Order: sequence, then C-alpha cells, then structure tokens
Amino acid sequence: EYAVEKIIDRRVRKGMVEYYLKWKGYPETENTWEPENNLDCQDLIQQYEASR
Amino acid sequence: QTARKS
Repeated sequence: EYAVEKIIDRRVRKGMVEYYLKWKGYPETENTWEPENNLDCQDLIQQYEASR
Repeated sequence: QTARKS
C-alpha cells in the first residue's frame, strides 16, 4: 500500500523478522518496523541482506 | 518497492 524508500535496519521480534523502513515522501519520524510478510520489495531486501 | 503499513 505504501512505497518504500529503503530498509534501515533489521530485527527478530516474537520469532518474527522485522524491517525498520523509511517511506518515500514521508519524514523520518514516520519510520516504522514492519514484519517481513508486510513487504513487497525483494530487491531492497536481497540488497540489504548482502550489505552485511 | 512497496509495503503494508500497520
């Protein structure tokens, strides 16, 4: 439902993987943690998982 | 790309 600009960080909460992302067009204050199942951006994810 | 916002 909302365009994702980039993945800032990652964590495991409740056995669930979550991504801290920033939405394009919105302020950093709007950044939110979203479980991986909420994302539709394999490019950013695959790219983030490689930057480690 | 995109993502659901909770």
